[PDB]
Parts: sequence; C-alpha cells; structure tokens
Amino acid sequence: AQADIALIGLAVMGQNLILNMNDHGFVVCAFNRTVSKVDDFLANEAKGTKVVGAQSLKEMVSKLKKPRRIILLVKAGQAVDDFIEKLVPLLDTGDIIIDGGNSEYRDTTRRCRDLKAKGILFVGSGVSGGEEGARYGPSLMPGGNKEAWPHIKTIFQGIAAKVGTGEPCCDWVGDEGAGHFVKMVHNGIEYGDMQLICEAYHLMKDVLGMAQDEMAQAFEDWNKTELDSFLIEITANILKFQDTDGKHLLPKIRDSAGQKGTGKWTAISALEYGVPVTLIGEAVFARCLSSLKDERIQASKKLKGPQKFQFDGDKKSFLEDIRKALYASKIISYAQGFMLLRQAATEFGWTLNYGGIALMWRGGCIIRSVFLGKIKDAFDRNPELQNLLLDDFFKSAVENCQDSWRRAVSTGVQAGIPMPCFTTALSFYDGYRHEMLPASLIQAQRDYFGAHTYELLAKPGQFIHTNWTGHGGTVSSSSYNA
Amino acid sequence: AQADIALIGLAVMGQNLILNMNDHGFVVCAFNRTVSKVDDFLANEAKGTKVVGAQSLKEMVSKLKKPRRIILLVKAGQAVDDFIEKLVPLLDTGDIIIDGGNSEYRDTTRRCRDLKAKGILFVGSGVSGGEEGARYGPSLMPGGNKEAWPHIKTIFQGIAAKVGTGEPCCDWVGDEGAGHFVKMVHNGIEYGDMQLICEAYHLMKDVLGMAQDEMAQAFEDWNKTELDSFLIEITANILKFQDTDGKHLLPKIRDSAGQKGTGKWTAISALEYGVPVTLIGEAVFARCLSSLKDERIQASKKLKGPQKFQFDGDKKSFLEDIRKALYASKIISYAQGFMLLRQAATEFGWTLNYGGIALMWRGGCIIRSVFLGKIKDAFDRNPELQNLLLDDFFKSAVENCQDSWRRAVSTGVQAGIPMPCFTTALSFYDGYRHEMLPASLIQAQRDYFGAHTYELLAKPGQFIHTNWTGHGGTVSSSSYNA
Ligand SMILES: NC(=O)c1ccc[n+]([C@@H]2O[C@H](COP(=O)([O-])OP(=O)(O)OC[C@H]3O[C@@H](n4cnc5c(N)ncnc54)[C@H](OP(=O)(O)O)[C@@H]3O)[C@@H](O)[C@H]2O)c1
Ligand SMILES: NC(=O)c1ccc[n+]([C@@H]2O[C@H](COP(=O)([O-])OP(=O)(O)OC[C@H]3O[C@@H](n4cnc5c(N)ncnc54)[C@H](OP(=O)(O)O)[C@@H]3O)[C@@H](O)[C@H]2O)c1
Ligand SMILES: [Cl-]
Ligand SMILES: [Cl-]
Ligand SMILES: [Cl-]
Ligand SMILES: [Cl-]
Ligand SMILES: [Cl-]
Ligand SMILES: [Cl-]
Repeated sequence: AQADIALIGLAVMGQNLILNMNDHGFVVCAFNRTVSKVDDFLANEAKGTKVVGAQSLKEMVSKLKKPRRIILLVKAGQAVDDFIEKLVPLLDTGDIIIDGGNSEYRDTTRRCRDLKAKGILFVGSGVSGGEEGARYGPSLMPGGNKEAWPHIKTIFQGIAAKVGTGEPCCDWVGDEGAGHFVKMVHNGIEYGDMQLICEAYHLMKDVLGMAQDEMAQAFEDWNKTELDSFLIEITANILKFQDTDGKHLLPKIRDSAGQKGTGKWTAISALEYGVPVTLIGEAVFARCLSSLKDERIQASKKLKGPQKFQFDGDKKSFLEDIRKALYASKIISYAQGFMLLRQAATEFGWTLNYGGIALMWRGGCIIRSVFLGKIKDAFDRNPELQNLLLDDFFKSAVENCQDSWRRAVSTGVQAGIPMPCFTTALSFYDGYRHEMLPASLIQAQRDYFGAHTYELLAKPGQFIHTNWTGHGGTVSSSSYNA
Repeated sequence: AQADIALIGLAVMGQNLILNMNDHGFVVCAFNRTVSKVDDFLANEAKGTKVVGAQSLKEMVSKLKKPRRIILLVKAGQAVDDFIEKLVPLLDTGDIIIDGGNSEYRDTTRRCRDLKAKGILFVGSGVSGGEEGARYGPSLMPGGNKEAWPHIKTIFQGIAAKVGTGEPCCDWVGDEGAGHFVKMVHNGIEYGDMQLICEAYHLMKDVLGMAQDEMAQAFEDWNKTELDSFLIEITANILKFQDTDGKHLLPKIRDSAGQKGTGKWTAISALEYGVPVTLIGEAVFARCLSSLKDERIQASKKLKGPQKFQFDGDKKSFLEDIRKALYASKIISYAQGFMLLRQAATEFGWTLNYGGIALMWRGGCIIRSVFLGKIKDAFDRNPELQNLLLDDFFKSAVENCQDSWRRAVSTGVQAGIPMPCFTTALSFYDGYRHEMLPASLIQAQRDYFGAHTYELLAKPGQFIHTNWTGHGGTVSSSSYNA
C-alpha cells in the first residue's frame, strides 16, 4: 500500500495526467490493457518520477492505499465496463472508481447505481484541456456518488487549473451522470465555437481574400477584445504555423473532420428533450458534410455558385463585421448550452450550479472565454435566469453586434459561402425574440391532414379539431407529444 | 371465420381505414382497447356497413379467415407490444400481424425477428395521407416479413391510392423495419416542407405586408407550377379558411407546434449514421422553439430586432423570389431524405428501390409533389445516383432559383425574419458544392488541443500528429470516429 492512486490508460490523457499528479507529489500506479506500454512508459516519459507500474489489475489494486482510488482514462464504451467488471471482485467496500473518459451520461448513471449497490463508490468525471490541460492543470467536472468526493477532493483540486486568486477549476457537479452530462454540453459548445471560427475564417479567406498570416493577425487581435478565448488564441497560432519546408501547414491538411461522439450526443439529447440547441446540430452535421469529401469533389464539378459576385466594400469595416458576427454567434452557442443544462436539471433532478459550472471553465478548458465570469454574474443576480440572452451583459452585446451580424451573413449568402452555424445562430435569435411565429400554420396543417387538433391563442390547453375540408369526419386523433 | 381482416384502434386512422376496406368489399372485424368505442363505431360511422365488432381479442381472432390478418393502428410504443403479447397465444403458425402505426423502425425490426421465431408473420407498414388518405386511398409502405406480402397484397394494393394509369401507391419496401424507416424519412421530408412553407408565409406577411387572402392566392398560384404539391394546396385553403364568425381562423390559432416523434427520430438517425440531413434537424428544433411560447413572449420584451428596416423593392418580383427560394429549398429537403435512405440501405443491407419509393408517394400521401416522377426518372437513369442534386432536372432547377434564393434569404436576414430552414438549405447547398471546406481548420484545432491526429490532402489515410506548440509530447490520441 504505497501508491496514492492508480490510473488505467496510457495514451495522451492518461500519461499526462499521471505526470501531473506525480508533480504534485502523489505516488501513482500506472496500468494499461496492453501491459507492454506500462514498461515503455516507466522507461521513457516517467523515467525520473515516483510512478510505479503493475503487470496486472490484481497487482495494481494491491499497491493502493485504502480507500483505494482508481482512475480510468480509456476510450469510452465497453472498455470502461470491461475494467469495472474485472475490478469489482478485487475491491473492498468503500473503494472508489473514477471514469475520466468521455462516457455517455446514461452509462455513467447506470454504472453509478450498479456499483453503489455493491458498496463501490463510482465517480464519472469530465476532464477538459486536452494534452496540455491534463499535463499542467485541467478543468475537472466530477459527478456520481458524492460519498467519494471527500476522498478525491484533495488530489482533484490539487491538480486542477487554478485561476486568479488560486481557486481550483474543479468542484462537485452533482449526482450520477451529472459530471459527464456537463462535460457533454462542454463539447457541444466547443463544436459550435470551432465551426463558427471556421466560417469566419472562410469569409476572411474567400470574401476578403486575406493571406494566411494576415488572418492569423486578425485572430490574434480579436483575442485581445471580447473574443478573448482559448480557441481564438490557438487559431491564430495554427494560421501562423509553418511546416519544415517553410510553407504554411494548414493548407496541406485534409478537410474531413473527425468526431468521437460527444457532439453527436449533445445534439441527440437536445432532440430527445425538446431543447432548441440548433448550433450544435449544425456543427455536427457540418463535420458529416466535410466527410463527404469525395462527393464534394464530384459535386463541385456540376453545381455552380453565385456567378457574378465581387466584394466592393471597405475590407477593414467588413473584417470588424465578421468579428462582431462571431461574437454574437458565440454567445448564442453558450446560451443554448445552458438551456440544455437547465433542462437536464429538470429532467433528472440534478441540483446544478450554473454559475459554478461557468467558473470551472475559466482554466485548463477548451472553452475558456473572458466572459465566463459574466455568466457566473448573471446566474448570481438571477439563479432562475431562463436564458443568457435575458441578462443585460449578453443582451447588450448581441444588440451591439446585430447590424454587423446581419451584414456578414447577407454578404456570406451573396458570396456563396457556407455558414451553417452563423445562420442557425441568427435564425435562433430572430425566432426566440418573436412573440408570434408561423408555427400556427404548422398546427393548422397537422389538424387539416392528420386531425391532430390545435389550441386557440385565447384559450390554451383546450384542444380543437376543425373540419377544414368540410367533408371530414368528427373522430380526430388524440392530442399528445412524443 | 367470416371476416377477411381485423383492425385494432378506433381513432381517426383506424375508423377511416376500416371504412375504406369495407367500401372495397372486405369484411372487417373492428376492435379497440376501450371496447365501448367498438359499439359506438358500429352504431354510427359504420352503421350501414358490413363491419363486425368483437368484445375481446379472443372473439376477434375467432372471426378471421386463415391465415389470420390483424392490423394495428394504435398509438406507437408499448401499446403495440401489449397487443402483440396478447395476440400470439391466440394465433396459429402463418398468421399475420400488421403494424400500421408510426413505430420506430428498430422496434419493428425487433418484433419482426421475435415473431418470426414463433411462426408469426409480422409486417410493419407506413401509412400516409392522414384522415382523407386512410378513408379513400392511402400511400402504403409495407415492410417486414415478406412471407406475408402475398397474403396482404390484394387488400393493400386494393385500397391504396391509385395514380395516373391506375398503378397502386403500395409495394413491398423491404425487410424488417424498412417500411417504417421509409415512413420515418417521409415524415422528415414533410416536417422540412412544412417549415419552409411557414418561412415563405412569414416573409409574405412581414416583409411584403400581404393580406391573408392575398397570400392564399399566392399559394394557390404557386400550386400550378413547380411547387404543385399537397402541402402547398392545403396551405392555400388554410389561409382562406374562415371561422363561424366570418374572421379568418388561422390568426386565432396558438403558435406552438406539436410533434409525435417521427421527425425527431429522423434527425436522430441522421446524427447516428453521419448523414447531413440538416433541414429535418432545423425543422424539429423550430417546433421545439415554438413551444417556448411563454419564454418568447418574455424575450420579445427585451430583445430588439433590426431597428431600421423598410422593404423598398418590387413586391411582385420579390414574391417570385420567395417562390423560387421555396422550390430550391424543397429540393434540398428531398435530396437529404434520399441520402438518408441510401445510408440505411448500406447500414442494414435493405435493397431499397429509390425510384419505387418516389412512385409510392404520388398519391394519398402528404408529400405528394409534381416532381416525384422526376425523382424516379433520375434513379432510372442512374440507380447509383449519389445525390438528387447531381441529376440534371434538379441541378438545373436549383441553378435557376439560386439568385432568387440568395435574394430572399439576404432580405429575410435584414428584415429580422427567422428562416432556420431556408438558411440551412442554402448553407448545405453551398457546403456540398465546395471542393474545399474550412474543416481542415477543425482538424488542425483538434490535433492542436487533443492530439487527435489528421491527414494530409496529398496522402489520405495516413494520420499525423504535429507538435503545434513546440512544447508538447509525442504520445497522441488514437485516430478513430464514434
Ligand atoms: N393521425 C394521423 O394522421 C397518422 C397518420 C398515419 C399514421 N398514424 C399512426 O397510426 C396510429 C394511429 O393513429 P391515430 O391518430 O388514428 O390514433 P392515435 O391518437 O395515435 O392513437 C389512438 C388509438 O390508440 C389507442 N391507444 C392509445 N394508448 C393505448 C394503450 N396504451 N394501449 C392500447 N391502445 C392504446 C387508443 O385506444 P383507446 O380508444 O382505448 O384509448 C386509440 O385506438 C398511430 O401510431 C399514429 O402514429 C397517424
Ligand atoms: N484526447 C483528448 O484531448 C481528450 C480530452 C479529454 C478527454 N478525453 C477522453 O479521455 C479518454 C482517454 O482519451 P485519450 O485520447 O488519452 O485515449 P483514447 O485514444 O481515447 O483511448 C486509448 C486508451 O484506451 C485504451 N483502450 C482502447 N480500447 C480499449 C478496450 N477495448 N479495452 C481496454 N482499453 C482500451 C487503450 O489501451 P491500449 O493501449 O491497450 O490500446 C488506451 O489506453 C477517452 O475516453 C477520451 O474520450 C480525451
Ligand atoms: Cl474532449
Ligand atoms: Cl467542496
Ligand atoms: Cl455536367
Ligand atoms: Cl404521420
Ligand atoms: Cl410483387
Ligand atoms: Cl428591460
């Protein structure tokens, strides 16, 4: 019983998080399905550390101080269940397993309940920050069996990104799958932000005809203002980056985006619970569309765009327009994200601290933005805040960007530039701010062909069927949603 | 053994389909969970028919000619499984159960396999056309256990809508859940169409300031050309329709769209299998957004739109623009739908006849369109057609609408009119026709923060990790999708 904690999984996240814990003075026992990788790790990256290895689960468990604490950082899915099944017979009541991978929240909820019945404390925790964050200070979103929290708080908050006054970007999120749900939403917002950034870049490149380094500079400048954020920052660096041959690397890269599930899950959750998280939807679909690379090559030969477009305006003015469009859309991204969190708390009874979640994102986090503090403030003033757009800071920002936003989109449309996210964000804003929508026509159509019934504005809750054609029956469908 | 067939479920679809079969000379045994409704039906709507009723399943089954044929038209979900469980003990090998409701295809696949093992032939069939279609001639999309097809073909094709030369809008779709899958896609396309129509109506109302009856006329006119279709037709009727007090009915209707699952399922399937069916996604979320009626009233108080917009152009010219925009977007809706069908065939091994499916939609069907014949022709010319937009008829149509399309959207944007479907449709067109997309930047970002690796254009399939920051490690994540 010499090791403070064990970690399973020796890819980018596992190796780096191990070294982080080591640097903070914790003895860590490393393990991996492919056992050869343990030795390779101890002989290289962990060469001069306190890290110890195991050749088997049995051995790994035996090295742990009680209550034993084991972290899993492996590919999400069956692998996590595989390890749990093997560990349970080796563990004692009160022992703790922490899944730090990108697992679906429903899986986490299930595992949490199963293991609790067996006396084992299960934590499902989101980890943000990628390689760098794992190595030096990640954002941690722990949820599950809170009985575990007291036994992991010290390590977790110990290694977590610290901000300003030294406050850790890691606090208990809530019960069962709450941690992984929050992490899911984190990735939804991330997907959205990345896609919007791509659309800005596409406008800079193809409407304004800017050079790679010129665009790098634009992002670098944007990073000093309201758009101050991790993603804007690295985009600037990416645009600057030169390959060993002196040419820029980005233009050499294949334009087919991968995805590993979290974005998709966010969109699916939104659909299942009826939350209009439109940006994430378009972001995921945009990745799918880019995957059709071969099709797009084919299509580019037959489908023509706007034939006669030339940008005849002030490039500098339009660049600023792009900036403001990006800012407003970024705001919608986050607002939708928080709508989804609020909906989850309602669906599952999780007591989520929205302001707190915002604070956890200030460091070691992919969606770190200068305005996360503003989000916290918003929920402080009004914990029941129904939407970020209703808070003054965000309402004002969007109001100030609105003109530029519409200008950028209209121009984009005229130029033939794909802006799935810019447009969906604006459509959402325009939809959400409208007291009357044409959805009443949808109701009329449904009642007309399917007898689904509808309600009058003047008396909501009472459903009616109308004999639209004058030749229909009286027997209608029932009024229900599904 | 006097009845030819039984049907369970006495709401709009069931009552009407029973009367349809009765008119074609088939003796039908009616049943329902709430048995009192059986007698009510025989005493009223079926008062002068050959319909017979049962007071129990046992009694209903005993009235059927072998092989026994039972149709289920009840609310999708558990209720279907409930009846199957109760029926199986009463049935003989070779008997046939037909689920005509809007069931999820995965449920249908499962039921089909389970019952096959028990000697019972299961058909899952989509039914289109609503009340009027059920009553006089529906589109029928039968799939499941093909051993049943010969035993139901006569009745099914008998009551199905007939087109032109008298060909029935009903043929065998494919194995297991294929029928219900096709039906799901049908509803996806339908949701998309309806939402597009609402957006055109919104533009007519709020940009062009047209009167109800004037807009009614516009749709009536549009229904004579390329937009000739069921939904355009009924929209014209709905706009004209006056309540008992002489005022138009539509403006009295509450602005909150319901949904019963199929649209949502389509979008989810699309996400799960990586097909960019963007229109259905926006259509479903638009309904969700409309449901936030109370929130929208609140938001309309705080969130301002474009302050200084006045339409200063030719109304007639812009009305035509809207028409062309609608047409192009409608085309995208169907194109996306068939991409999903193609994907399903691949995923599940279903041998789907795309042209045949288009033909089934020509009558008694909510998405009846004048150009369904064109879709059939396209797949005739090229059964491997990867996308409708690649066919000359559709390529040309979109090419001719393109200008008006962008004009409509750009104007809509400036006026502050929500166009989630118009804009997603156009974004998708612009994305799909582009050989190069900014997705390369997403790949760069992913590799930069998460070491997800990427490929070079010049050598696809070989994944690389780059040390973007110059201070990172060599251990990356693995390259995989999920
Ligand atoms: N309405 C349309 O235009 C449309 C078009 C095509 C297909 N469909 C599908 O066809 C099916 C029938 O649609 P519909 O609109 O006619 O009726 P519905 O409103 O969807 O369902 C009402 C029928 O389902 C029965 N039912 C509800 N819950 C039940 C339960 N728990 N156990 C047993 N029976 C139950 C009701 O029986 P009780 O009388 O005892 O309550 C009634 O007979 C549905 O699956 C629908 O999705 C609908
Ligand atoms: N990469 C990131 O920037 C990022 C950021 C935050 C969180 N995460 C999440 O954290 C976890 C680790 O991510 P990662 O990128 O470091 O690695 P990864 O590529 O997602 O997974 C590789 C690790 O999982 C193990 N593994 C794969 N399949 C397995 C199976 N069937 N049974 C047992 N182990 C299996 C591998 O073991 P072997 O060596 O034996 O093959 C290896 O240790 C993932 O769940 C990921 O979603 C990733
Ligand atoms: Cl991640
Ligand atoms: Cl605490
Ligand atoms: Cl050609
Ligand atoms: Cl339907
Ligand atoms: Cl045949
Ligand atoms: Cl106010």
